[PDB]
Amino acid sequence: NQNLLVTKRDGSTERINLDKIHRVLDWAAEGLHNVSISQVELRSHIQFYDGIKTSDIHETIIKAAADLISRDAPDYQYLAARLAIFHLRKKAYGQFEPPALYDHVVKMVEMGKYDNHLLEDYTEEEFKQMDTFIDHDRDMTFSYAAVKQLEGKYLVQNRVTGEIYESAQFLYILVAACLFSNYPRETRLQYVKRFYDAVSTFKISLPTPIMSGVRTPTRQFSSCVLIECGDSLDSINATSSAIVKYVSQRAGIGINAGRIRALGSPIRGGEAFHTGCIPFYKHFQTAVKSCSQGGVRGGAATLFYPMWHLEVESLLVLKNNRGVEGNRVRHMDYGVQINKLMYTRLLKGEDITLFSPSDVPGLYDAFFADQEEFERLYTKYEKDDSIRKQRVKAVELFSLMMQERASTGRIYIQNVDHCNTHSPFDPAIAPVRQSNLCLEIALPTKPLNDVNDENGEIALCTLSAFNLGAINNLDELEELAILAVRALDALLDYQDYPIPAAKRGAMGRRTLGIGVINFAYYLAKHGKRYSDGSANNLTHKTFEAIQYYLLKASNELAKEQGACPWFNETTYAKGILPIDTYKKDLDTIANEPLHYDWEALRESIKTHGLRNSTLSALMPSETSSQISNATNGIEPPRGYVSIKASKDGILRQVVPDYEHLHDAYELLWEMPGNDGYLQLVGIMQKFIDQSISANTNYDPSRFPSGKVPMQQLLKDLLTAYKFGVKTLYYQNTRDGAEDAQDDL
Amino acid sequence: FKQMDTFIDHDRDMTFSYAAVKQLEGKYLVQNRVTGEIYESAQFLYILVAACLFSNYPRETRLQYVKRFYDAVSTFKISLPTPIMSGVRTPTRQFSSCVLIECGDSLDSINATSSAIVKYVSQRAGIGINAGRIRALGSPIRGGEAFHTGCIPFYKHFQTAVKSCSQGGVRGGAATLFYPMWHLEVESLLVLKNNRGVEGNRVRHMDYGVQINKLMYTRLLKGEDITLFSPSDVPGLYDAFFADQEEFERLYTK
Amino acid sequence: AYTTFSQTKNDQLKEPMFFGQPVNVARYDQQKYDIFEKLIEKQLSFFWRPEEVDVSRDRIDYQALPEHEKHIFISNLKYQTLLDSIQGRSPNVALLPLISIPELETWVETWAFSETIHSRSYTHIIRNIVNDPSVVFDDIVTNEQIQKRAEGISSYYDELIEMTSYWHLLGEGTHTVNGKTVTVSLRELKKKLYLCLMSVNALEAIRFYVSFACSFAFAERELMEGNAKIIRLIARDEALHLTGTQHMLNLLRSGADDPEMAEIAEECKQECYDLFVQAAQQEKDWADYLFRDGSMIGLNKDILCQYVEYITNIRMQAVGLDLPFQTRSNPIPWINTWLVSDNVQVAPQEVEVSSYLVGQIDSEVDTDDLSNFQL
Amino acid sequence: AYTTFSQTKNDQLKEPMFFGQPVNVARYDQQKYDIFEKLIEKQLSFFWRPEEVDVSRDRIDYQALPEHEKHIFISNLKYQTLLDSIQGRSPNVALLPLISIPELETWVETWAFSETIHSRSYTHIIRNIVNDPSVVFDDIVTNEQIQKRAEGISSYYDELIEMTSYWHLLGEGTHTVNGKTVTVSLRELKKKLYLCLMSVNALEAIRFYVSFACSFAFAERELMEGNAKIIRLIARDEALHLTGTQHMLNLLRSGADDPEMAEIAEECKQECYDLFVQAAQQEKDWADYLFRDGSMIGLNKDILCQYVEYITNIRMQAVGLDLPFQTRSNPIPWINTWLQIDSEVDTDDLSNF
Ligand SMILES: Nc1ncnc2c1ncn2[C@@H]1O[C@H](COP(=O)(O)OP(=O)(O)OP(=O)(O)O)[C@@H](O)[C@H]1O
Ligand SMILES: Nc1ncnc2c1ncn2[C@@H]1O[C@H](COP(=O)(O)OP(=O)(O)OP(=O)(O)O)[C@@H](O)[C@H]1O
Ligand SMILES: Nc1ncnc2c1ncn2[C@H]1C[C@H](O)[C@@H](COP(=O)(O)OP(=O)(O)OP(=O)(O)O)O1
Ligand SMILES: Nc1ncnc2c1ncn2[C@H]1C[C@H](O)[C@@H](COP(=O)(O)OP(=O)(O)OP(=O)(O)O)O1
Ligand SMILES: *N[C@@]1(O)C[C@H](n2ccc(N)nc2=O)O[C@@H]1COP(=O)(O)OP(=O)(O)O
Ligand SMILES: [Mg+2]
Ligand SMILES: [Mg+2]
Repeated sequence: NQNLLVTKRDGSTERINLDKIHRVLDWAAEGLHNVSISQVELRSHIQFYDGIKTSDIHETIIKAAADLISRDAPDYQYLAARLAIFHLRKKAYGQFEPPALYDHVVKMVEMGKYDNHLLEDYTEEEFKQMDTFIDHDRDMTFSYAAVKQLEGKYLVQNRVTGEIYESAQFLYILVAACLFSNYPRETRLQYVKRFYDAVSTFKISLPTPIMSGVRTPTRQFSSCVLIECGDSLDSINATSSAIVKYVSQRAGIGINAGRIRALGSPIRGGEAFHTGCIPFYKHFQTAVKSCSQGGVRGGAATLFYPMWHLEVESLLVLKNNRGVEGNRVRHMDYGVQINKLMYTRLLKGEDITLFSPSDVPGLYDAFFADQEEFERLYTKYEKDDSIRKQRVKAVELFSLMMQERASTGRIYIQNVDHCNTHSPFDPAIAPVRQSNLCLEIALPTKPLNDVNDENGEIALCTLSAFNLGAINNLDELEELAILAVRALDALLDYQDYPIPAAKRGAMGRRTLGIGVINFAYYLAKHGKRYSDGSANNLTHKTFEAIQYYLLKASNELAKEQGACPWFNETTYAKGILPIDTYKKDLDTIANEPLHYDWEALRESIKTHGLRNSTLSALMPSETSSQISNATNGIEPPRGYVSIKASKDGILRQVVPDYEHLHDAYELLWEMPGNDGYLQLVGIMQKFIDQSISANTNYDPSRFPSGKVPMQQLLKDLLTAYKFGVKTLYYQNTRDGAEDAQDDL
Repeated sequence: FKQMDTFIDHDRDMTFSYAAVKQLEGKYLVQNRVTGEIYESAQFLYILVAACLFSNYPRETRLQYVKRFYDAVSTFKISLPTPIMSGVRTPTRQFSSCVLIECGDSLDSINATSSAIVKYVSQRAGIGINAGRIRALGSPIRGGEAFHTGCIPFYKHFQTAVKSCSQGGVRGGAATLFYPMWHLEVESLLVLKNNRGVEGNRVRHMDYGVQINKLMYTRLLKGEDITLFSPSDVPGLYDAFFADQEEFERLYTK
Repeated sequence: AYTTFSQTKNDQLKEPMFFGQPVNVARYDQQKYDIFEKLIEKQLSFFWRPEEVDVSRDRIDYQALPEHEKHIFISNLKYQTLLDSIQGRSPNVALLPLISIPELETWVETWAFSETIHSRSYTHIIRNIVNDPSVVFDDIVTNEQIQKRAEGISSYYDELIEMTSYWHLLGEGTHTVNGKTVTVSLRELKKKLYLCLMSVNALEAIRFYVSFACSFAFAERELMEGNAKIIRLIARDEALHLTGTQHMLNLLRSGADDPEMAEIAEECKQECYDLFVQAAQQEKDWADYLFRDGSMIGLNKDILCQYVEYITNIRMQAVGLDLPFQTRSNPIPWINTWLVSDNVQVAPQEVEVSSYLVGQIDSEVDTDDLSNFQL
Repeated sequence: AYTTFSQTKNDQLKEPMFFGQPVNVARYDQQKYDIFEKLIEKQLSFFWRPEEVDVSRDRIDYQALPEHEKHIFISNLKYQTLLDSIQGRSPNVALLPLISIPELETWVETWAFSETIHSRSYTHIIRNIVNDPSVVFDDIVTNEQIQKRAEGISSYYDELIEMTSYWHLLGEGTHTVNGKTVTVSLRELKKKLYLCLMSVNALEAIRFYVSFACSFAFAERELMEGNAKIIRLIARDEALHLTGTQHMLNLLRSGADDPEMAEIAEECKQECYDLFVQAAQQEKDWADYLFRDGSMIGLNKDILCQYVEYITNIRMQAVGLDLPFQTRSNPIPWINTWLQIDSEVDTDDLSNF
């Protein structure tokens, strides 16, 4: 007691009463095992002083519960979650029981928190029926990290006053009702109910823009934006304007800036001389960092350039912490584009020639379109003595690139030849010249000469994911995919486009990216691991099912609602399927036959088409997987109790089903090396329309000298190329920093 | 042209000074920028500037105007900037200088201002930006939908726009940014140029102009307190700060 | 007399760590103790700079803090700045003219350079979060509590330097300086050296970690995460520094370098102890000074004092000393997420990654093995 | 008495470079001389490790060299190893207890650390090009042709350290130790510090560049390419250190930092010049010793001596000394491809307007 006095929420002052705190803790402790209320009370009561706010008491007990999440008592992950739920409800309605759905919607629309159309497209009776669909008890199924992400990132809230307005079930039901708003009134509510049941039960995972903006009056939910910059001042200005406009609206940016001419290149025949790409890269970085991503998180972007660029040695070191402000741009990521020719030059120990893209006519276009023309042009231009060029050793360039990728962990690779031969799009008509921020999206783009120019094309991709840890059979992917596709397709007709070029791209291609989450949990549940190669056939079958059902859903949607407007520009229009253009080396590591009738699907696609140009893309799901308490994407978890750090919290996440599956998990730093993971990634890429956010992980204590060998890095890069891996994401390193402070 | 030839007096070439002749060779007379050889004399430059300026004139009085302007310029009575002397009579039409650009409290306005800055620095033109209307850090966006991160990130964007065409990152880009003294972020904006701060909170390659009026001066004289507001939170105060002083005083007091 | 280069060809695998022949040739192909070689390699791989962490949100989060929390953060930063300014210069003056093996000499110089980087990072954080850092840096040498929490290290350093100069200038024995009797004993010099090393261990292993916990508590509340990343990078090197000092002390206690040092340390099972108890009490006083205007969620006076006792016990067990506090558990287990980076998965597109090594690649490439590779 | 932490809150913007109050807190937001801050930033922006350079072909190239070229290479490596083994520790011991501004202290610490990195790189090269690195490291000390330079270089450091210790122990004046009179003078210690700084400038300005030329001449022959890659970074850091010590000497000579050091510099106009010409002669004799039983394709005694004279002329002009050799262009141009307001306000403004 200590005669302590608390400050109530209404401003009044009351006496301390530990029984109320114990009652709240017992409410949060229902149905949990190996959880002691006494420990939470012990760690919370010591922090109570005179005049402590009750809100701070709630935060204290939540933090004390969250600090107890461990392998011995994982159930605390729920107790720290329900408590955090208890606080959100009180912060949203002043009580535990949420109001009726219709009254909440009307009140939110009055103050402008929700889009007005919700009150126009739905009547009161339909709102009551959707309220009948709602089950708020599902809020007790969240994990602590899930609730923290909901509170800090997704729930509609005032970013200035910190006031929250809604719970998670209202979020889910309103996303479902807002995506299917335009559907026929006969089947609209059945689709709303099915989508709500899919998302609330963690069968389909939605990305941050959708989870945080679909009910909101700001209508932009494309997670990935791809902008191509041309070698022009107008193009640079348009790219900067598009970056500023789209980062502010919940979107990451992938800028292809490999067309900008090198330093010293003549301008207008010699009137001016180029000052280099570094100042324009700084302009892009400041454009990205000027705004936030819809008031949710800081903006991020990735720059792409070919390896044979004349300034590649300067661009490679742009990220490391060993420069000055005049030669470093450390707050943007970079992607190096490489084809077969550079790898062959590395293998044969010959030299790589770097040209300015402006000085080699046709080389840049042939870099991505077709490689015979690129080889011919490259060989021709290497022997031309009138073209400005610089020769470097291929081993030296690759060593510099791998050194920077190891030291910064954020120098990504894109195999441009693989991104075009094994692509849904036709390289001659619509080549792929870049990727997104996280190197999983591969869509055609066209440079813009003005922010309102109609000849340009900005690629937009809206994402979703299948929870592989929630499907008991692959056939369950039949229905879910439909929902997913339908929802995403409806989103395309619901969104607003600040840049007309982005609207052109989105309406012409209608590209969607549907990935997977909980893949490590799926493998552990099936008793397989990444390293030994036992998962090759299972991965083959799973991703064959995923791609087949996504294609079937898009084909049905096209035959019901019309085909994609630019479907003729895709290889699907000519009967070419992903099971046709995959790399043949994949046959040496996977023997699993196809189980679904792809010939009937091919004939159906030829007859009617696909509503969407692309359907599959493996995103990292860094934030969206935390909502369902899932392993992010296809990445093994770092620990049984891992730590997810962000501006919205440091959170302890337990792997799903830790009690009965801890022995079946394979943690990232328990992997012999990268061969098995890269083989799995290649098997996935056989079926996925777009790339995969594939990580390479190295622990230097696994090598005799204590240092990762450059030979191993180059061998892993070549192995990834050999199996058809389009792109490489983060390189993670085990620094070995350990100052453990456990009990004595 | 023969009339201009008999109007020309080449003896005036002997009125220049050594620094004058060096500057004339460096930036005034047309020349090859590779071989480094010049093609014209000063008198030809002056007479051709006069002829090109008065080209679209009635032919009754065009020749006398050209003669009078040539006499005025060659005698060093009327001086005109270096871009005029380097561009007029030449095929170019970019007679740069300084440009005044106002930036509104909108993302579209910020993008337009940055694009204009990029388009004008590439012509080696000085920039005067009025970014004082950007709302202060912490101001609500769309009624609390987003948290404003302040003017400093946009000032950094403007600075990179100014230095986009600068050799070595930061070399010939010049800009001056203006904001009112009563801005809520004025304390954090006044120190934008000293080295006591980190790169994240410093914009050192752009000059700044503080805008003051009578009320600030009289509050300084009386030793009172100056109140700082976000320009977006005070309806009409920013407009009255320039237009009507009595209205500004009334709004400030209210 | 001390000499930078000694013209006697000694064998450096048989020389003591201290008080031997001064090092002449810096070799790294062979070490008497490989632990210092590993420490140097890890410190070099741990290279970083404060400029690599975006700290824009740190200003906004700091200006929104109540006065009491700002006082706590700025006081911890000021103390850390002053102490690492001391630690930058002190090993090079106190220890360098005494070290007789190249590995220890290189480790001391690398450790001093790391402390200069740490002081620069503390100054960087202060410059970022404060609109006028002159008012903060000037209240460092005159702060009463900061002085009370800092003299018990510079004093030992000064005593060590004083009699090291006496030993190098006069030699062992009794001498007359200005008519006063000055006795230079190598036993006393060894005793002062052990005491100074035990003081540096206490500093880097307890006081800096208390300050680290104070700085990390703010990040635990979703506030000032970039400063937290900087402090975590600092603590990564602090672990290496404390490990190096611990090994330096343990090699002087087992007698593996000098049989006399073992008995000299045995004559210090109360002094060394008393010093650690005094450091713990000084930290208790610092904790009382921090939470005077108020406390913070997750960290107050009682919690920080409990952590002081726990970490004192933990770091005294590691140098062969008795435990002066009740053997308990860690009162703030979340600190373990800031010092162990094995299971930490940060969102790289939102926050910086602190698990990068610089130049940890073997760099050997054999084109013959790569030539036999089918793409 | 030297104190690591001086309790007096002095104003570090007006303190002298040396012999003032010992530094207590490090300041990065303000510097009396910004040049040292720029040098620290450049050194941190040039951080490199020897393990980032592939030196696999260096062993094969060294094994195929003739005996006399192998001798030249190994002698150059030994000289560089000894020089940087000295320069690792020497600035941290001789200069640290004398500096009274934080920026100079931080620069000295960073410079010593970079020299340790250089020593590690030399060890890396020696271990990667020679079967056993002992026959080189234990030969460094006993080599007659290197120990004379070792003594001549370490003597200035040792005398400076000894005088600094007497100054910190006894203070200025005449004292009696063991029946002998010791005169501790601040003028004498200032002279010793100036002479030591000039010796350091000569070491990092002249002695290292000759060895750089020998190492780079192999590179121009497409031999020992990894060694050349390492030596390039070492030369960059050397240039940085030379700029730092040149600025130190110039600011001590100008008299704008200490009105007494100007006289000491004026009276060193003969001793400093003698030290520099002695260093130049020592490098010429080292070049003589290098090419005795043969010579190299692109380097010999003559052209290397011309390079020594050129480099010492250029580096002696920079510190205000009379040129000791005839003016001559660089004989080896290829090496150029390898290298104050009072804040007070009254109430009289009320009656202004
Ligand atoms: N008198 C009290 N003594 C101790 N703890 C209390 C007391 N009242 C509330 N609490 C605790 O404060 C936390 C937060 O309570 P809550 O969010 O309901 O705010 P409040 O001050 O109780 O205002 P109200 O309930 O009227 O809206 C609860 O966990 C609750 O147990
Ligand atoms: N039935 C419930 N189940 C779970 N949590 C609840 C329930 N009722 C309230 N809570 C949560 O417990 C906290 C406090 O609840 P409540 O306001 O009813 O009691 P109190 O504030 O602690 O004491 P008082 O009745 O004096 O206000 C709030 O965060 C609230 O959302
Ligand atoms: N003044 C400048 N300084 C440095 N770079 C410039 C300058 N002007 C333009 N650039 C850059 C912008 C583009 O990336 C690139 C091409 O110039 P651009 O914008 O296309 O004008 P332009 O069309 O008149 O010249 P060009 O015909 O050679 O393309 O050079
Ligand atoms: N996402 C963002 N992050 C940070 N600042 C932003 C963001 N979006 C806009 N801003 C800045 C730019 C302007 O200075 C200011 C207002 O922006 P504005 O583009 O006009 O949006 P808006 O009209 O939709 O909302 P409001 O009516 O509040 O301005 O806020
Ligand atoms: N299109 C993208 O690849 C980039 C973008 N993005 C992700 C994370 C952060 N911090 N900023 C961004 O702009 O979203 C997708 C990447 O997909 P996910 O990361 O898996 O989505 P989510 O976890 O944020 O929900
Ligand atoms: Mg053009
Ligand atoms: Mg607006």
